Amino acid sequence: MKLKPVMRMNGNYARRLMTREAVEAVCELVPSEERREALLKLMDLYLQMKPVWRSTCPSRDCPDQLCQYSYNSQQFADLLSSMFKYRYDGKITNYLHKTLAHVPEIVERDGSIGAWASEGNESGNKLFRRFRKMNARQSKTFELEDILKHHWLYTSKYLQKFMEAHK
Amino acid sequence: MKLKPVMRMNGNYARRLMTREAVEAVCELVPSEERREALLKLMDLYLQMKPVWRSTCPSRDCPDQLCQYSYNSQQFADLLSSMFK
Amino acid sequence: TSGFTVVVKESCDGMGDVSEKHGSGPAVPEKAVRFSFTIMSISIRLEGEDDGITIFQEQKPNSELSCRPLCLMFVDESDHETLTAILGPVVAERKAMMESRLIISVGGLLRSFRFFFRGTGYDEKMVREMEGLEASGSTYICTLCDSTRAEASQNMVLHSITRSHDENLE
Amino acid sequence: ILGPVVAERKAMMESRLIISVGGLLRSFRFFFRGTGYDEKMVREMEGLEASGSTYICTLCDSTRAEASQNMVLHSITRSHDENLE
DNA sequence: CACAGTGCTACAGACTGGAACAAAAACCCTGCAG
DNA sequence: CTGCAGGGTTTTTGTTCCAGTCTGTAGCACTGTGTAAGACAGGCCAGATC
DNA sequence: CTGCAGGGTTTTTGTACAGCCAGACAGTGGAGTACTACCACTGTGTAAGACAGGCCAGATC
DNA sequence: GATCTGGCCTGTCTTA
DNA sequence: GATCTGGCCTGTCTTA
Ligand SMILES: [Zn+2]
Ligand SMILES: [Zn+2]
Repeated sequence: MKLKPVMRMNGNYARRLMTREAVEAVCELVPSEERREALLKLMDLYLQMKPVWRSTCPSRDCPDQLCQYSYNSQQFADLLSSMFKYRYDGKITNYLHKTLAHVPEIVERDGSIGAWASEGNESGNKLFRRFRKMNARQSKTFELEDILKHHWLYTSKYLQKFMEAHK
Repeated sequence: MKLKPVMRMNGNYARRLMTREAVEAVCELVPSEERREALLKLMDLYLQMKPVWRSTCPSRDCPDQLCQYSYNSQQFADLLSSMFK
Repeated sequence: TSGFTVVVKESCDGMGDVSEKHGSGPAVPEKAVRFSFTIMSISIRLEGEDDGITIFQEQKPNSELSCRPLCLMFVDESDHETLTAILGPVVAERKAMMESRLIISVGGLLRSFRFFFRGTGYDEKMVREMEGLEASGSTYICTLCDSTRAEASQNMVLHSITRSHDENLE
Repeated sequence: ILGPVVAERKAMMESRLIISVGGLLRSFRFFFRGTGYDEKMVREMEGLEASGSTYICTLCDSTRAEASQNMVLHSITRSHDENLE
């Protein structure tokens, strides 16, 4: 899988880790056969329910996973409280609960999710670092002023239109 | 002196640290009026010997500091081993 | 031209390890908070009849190409006092704005917009801390539901979203 | 990884380079001075014990105590060949 | 099923030439017409 | 004189293919921005009662 | 074959007429141009070892 | 003697 | 019982 350890885990190492063939390199580690089958099956369940909340608009792009999501989550939770209970007896991570409970509801309500993700914010932070070096003034007083301005200019459509150069 | 506290001493904060002004700003702190004289005169000695090595070619740009270096360092060392020993 | 509906996604997230500048003043913490928004869609309704009608929808919302910075601060996420002190006015214009419809001169003509604000971009710890919850590992896990830790242990897949602003206030 | 580079330098010092420049081939001699190291690394490459060691000076043989007694009078000894010996 | 890239690669696309075909443009023409 | 039919005309406009030569893009495996606290449970020593 | 010397060759290199367009010169009053200091203020130096004194552990007698 | 409650440590968890 | 040595733990220094 060509992966290297992380302190805090970025979502990129999460995308390499979540894949089935990633669960393959670990399936080889666990001596027990039925365990080896169990977590594998778990991961395929997860690949089936992930695009629902990851994809921008599942109502079109991935309909069948969406309609089967409730049943699929049921199956998932069953498998957890079945073979893994020792680690889920009295404790569940906030997100595993949130993703196994309220997803179908909010996708029904907003119409879609993941288009609303923090990603469109967050990413922007990268800019805030470079715009604090390249385009900064630089002194404490004016710095936020010209970062903010230059950022605004970066974001505008009017310019990007020009930078497409019409094919 | 408009200098934030530091993690690690970087050379820039190291240039704004040793100047007579910075020392006269930390002169207000130490109550003993003899010590003010001491560390202040110490810093001036240092400002006198700093351009010797730090300048590109002291033979031209700072000759008089250069010719006085040994003696200057002498007053410096005598001041340390005496007062700051 | 008067029946528009504008849906704006706003997001606010913090950032650590930003080194302070020697500068003049005043003293400020290292961490910086970036408050932004993005226009997800703009649609239409009138004459009446049909629904609401999409016109423009951001094709790649996740792109950093469209995120509009608004409030830029040096604030630690942990101190609430200052965070609410600076973000107070901003929220005030929002909840004052939801009521009133905008009038712009565009395409030559005077037209009117309704704004629908959805803050969806906040991380869980921030949602919790602006909503007054106990973060982040407290017995009550769901921001959207009333389930405790152990209660969400036995039962999992069946839950009903309750938690909403007015309810939290009351 | 820095072994080959050193072998380059040392083998290079005796030879003179011939470069065709301005239309005419010409012979250059190279004099290498590594001056830009931090001491920790100076101490490494030359085998000196580091960096808080009783023997402080890279260029001199004085201990901490003897450099405390007489500060301003010293003679540079340490160089490559003697260090090998 | 985040997204703007990350350089150098890959060879996709952009070019000629005569040899000759065809279609179309916009004139002149003659034809058959009140 | 007109009207349009259907030919004459030159002159656009492009046509098929084989050597290559330039140019822009996809293929590469792969990267950046998410970064600090508290909550809950259990044990057990301290320390005050009394 | 070399050396130089009358002239060949073709080709340079410019001067010769005479008419004529272009843009520079010079003015202006100042326009708004373009390039200038100046102002605080920054980024890159980033982890080990040596050495002294304690003193308790524990082997040795 | 021996509760109580808190206090700190520890202990894993859970978020960023 | 009490050395010596080495120990860790502290504990400061110097460069980085
Ligand atoms: Zn819930
Ligand atoms: Zn020395």
